[PDB]
Amino acid sequence: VLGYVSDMHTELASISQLVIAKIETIDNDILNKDIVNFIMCRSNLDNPFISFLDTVYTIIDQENYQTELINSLDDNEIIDCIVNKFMSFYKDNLENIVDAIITLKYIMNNPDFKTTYAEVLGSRIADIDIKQVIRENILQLSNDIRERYLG
Repeated sequence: VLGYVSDMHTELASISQLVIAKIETIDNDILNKDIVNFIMCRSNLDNPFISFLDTVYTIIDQENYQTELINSLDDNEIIDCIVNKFMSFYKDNLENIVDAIITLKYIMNNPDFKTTYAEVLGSRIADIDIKQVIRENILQLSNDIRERYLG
């Protein structure tokens, strides 16, 4: 659309390499604000991890389906989803963390659920510390995403 030179295999390889090259230059508090902003559809694509997330979101390409699905959920089901996905931030699996962030973005794409839950999500994301889990796992996760979603 705007800003991919080549295919998504190249894009994922290249952006995952940029994340590993730059993740030490990004302060944790700034990383977490950038994650919140991505979830709320105010991406800063200059943060390579947020460019990674945006690329993965685009590759998955399920925004319309997940919107319809999330519309069918009640508040109890959404609370369950939020609590379930949030715990990934405290664990050592990056794939789950990336899934959590993207799921939260889908949920914040629903204006009722954004109104109810955006403040608490912003407050709790501020307390996470995921830089080591990104470092340790991003290259592999890039390969796993290529294998699963691309040709």
